[PDB]
Amino acid sequence: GGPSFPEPKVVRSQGGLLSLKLSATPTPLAIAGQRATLLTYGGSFPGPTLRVRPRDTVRLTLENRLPEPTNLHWHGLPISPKVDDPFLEIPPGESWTYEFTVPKELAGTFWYHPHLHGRVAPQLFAGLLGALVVESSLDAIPELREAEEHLLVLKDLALQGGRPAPHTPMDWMNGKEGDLVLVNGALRPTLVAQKATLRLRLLNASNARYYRLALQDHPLYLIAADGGFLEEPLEVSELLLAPGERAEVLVRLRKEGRFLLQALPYDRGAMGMMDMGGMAHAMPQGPSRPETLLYLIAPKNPKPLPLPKALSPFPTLPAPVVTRRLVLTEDMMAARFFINGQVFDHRRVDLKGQAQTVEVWEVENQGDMDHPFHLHVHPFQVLSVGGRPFPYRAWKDVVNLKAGEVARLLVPLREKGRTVFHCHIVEHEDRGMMGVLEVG
Ligand SMILES: [Cu+2]
Ligand SMILES: [Cu+2]
Repeated sequence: GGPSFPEPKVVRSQGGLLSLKLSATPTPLAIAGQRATLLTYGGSFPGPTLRVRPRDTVRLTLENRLPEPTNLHWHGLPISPKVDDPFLEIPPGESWTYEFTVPKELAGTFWYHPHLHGRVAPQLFAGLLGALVVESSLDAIPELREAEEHLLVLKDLALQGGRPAPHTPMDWMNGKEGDLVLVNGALRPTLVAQKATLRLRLLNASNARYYRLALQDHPLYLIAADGGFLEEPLEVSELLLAPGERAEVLVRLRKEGRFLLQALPYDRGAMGMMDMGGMAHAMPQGPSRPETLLYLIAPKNPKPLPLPKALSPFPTLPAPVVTRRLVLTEDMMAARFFINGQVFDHRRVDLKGQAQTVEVWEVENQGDMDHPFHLHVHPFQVLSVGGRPFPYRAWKDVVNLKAGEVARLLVPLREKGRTVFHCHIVEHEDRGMMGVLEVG
C-alpha cells in the first residue's frame, strides 16, 4: 500500500497466544546490491518482529540449524531467568521452546539475540537478531494512535567473500563495526511519510557502533526508553543510542522536503593501530565519520498532531536495602575485560541478592572506552551519572558509561534465579566483561 519502506515482517499474538517456530539458519540474501549468506532467524535479516500485548503467552520454539550451539536472550524482558537462561546451550540440530507470559505493566520495544558465551559477537554480527514489541493501552490515545509508526533496526555489517567479515584481533579489543551502516537491513532507505507525526521505534542492534541520532531541521520527542514509557515527552536535538539500547520518539514534520536522519560523529574511545601517528593524536581512532541512515520525505502540506501531555507515571520505588559497587576495567592489548578485577566464570556467583528488595548499584567505568552496562531480567532506574541527575524517569536495561563515569542505578530484584550482567559491546562480554547475579 503506497510507498514501500523496508521493515521486518511482523508476527502477532492471536487470542492471547504467540506460538511460533523460528529456525536459526544460514541464509543467502540480497543486501546493499549484493548477495551474502548471513545467519538469520526465520530467513530474514533482521529477524521477524514479534508483536504482543501484556498478559499474552509467548511460545517460541528456536530450531538450531547453525553449525554451532546457540541460545536466545530475551533482551529487556522482566521474565524468569529459568526461561531467559544465559547458560542454556542448544546443540546444532536441536530445538528449545521458550514459554513465558508478558507482564501486565510492560510496554515498549525489546529484542532477541544469541547469548552463548564466547560466541555472542560472531553470531550477532552475522545477522541473528529481531525485535519484540509490547503494545500498550497508551497507544490508543489520539496523539499516538494517529501517528505513523515504524520500527528502525540500526545494525551495521561488513562482508568479505559473500559472508560476514571475520573478527580480527582489533575487533576483540574495540568491538567490531562494519562499513555497511544499515536500517532494517537496507542501505540508506527512503521513508515517504504519509502522516505529519511519526512514531519511530529505534533499536541499536549493532555489536559496537554508536548512533548519535539527529534528524535534519527537526528535534526528536522522546516518549520511551529501553523498557517503558517516559512520564511525558522530552524534546531533544539529538539522541545517543548505545549498543543494545532502544528508544521511541515522535517526529513532527513541519515543512515539506527531504530530511536526512544521520548518525553524527561520536568518539567512543576506540583505539587505532601502531603506536605512532602523524604527530597529533597517534592511535585513538577518534570520532566516527558521519553516516546517513535514511532519507525522510515529509507529506504534502504537513500539519502534525499535538504532543501528548502525559504518558506513564513512573512507580515510586522503595528505599534500597543494599549498595553494590561494580568497577569496569580493561587490558586493551590482551583484549581482556574485567568487573571488580575478574573475568566471567559461569561457575562463580559474584552477587547474591534478595527477591522483593531494591538495591542501588554503583557502576564505575575505570576504562578509557565507553562501556554500555546491561543487566538481564531486572529492569532498573538510572538515578545519576557522574554525580548529576538522569534527564528522565523510565525503565532502562542498558546504561552507557563514558570513561570515568559512575552510574547510580535503582535495581528492584524481581524473579528468583541466576542471571548475568555484562557490557553490551558484545566482544567485551565474550572477552571477559560479565558477572553472575543470583536472586533468592
Ligand atoms: Cu542484548
Ligand atoms: Cu565494554
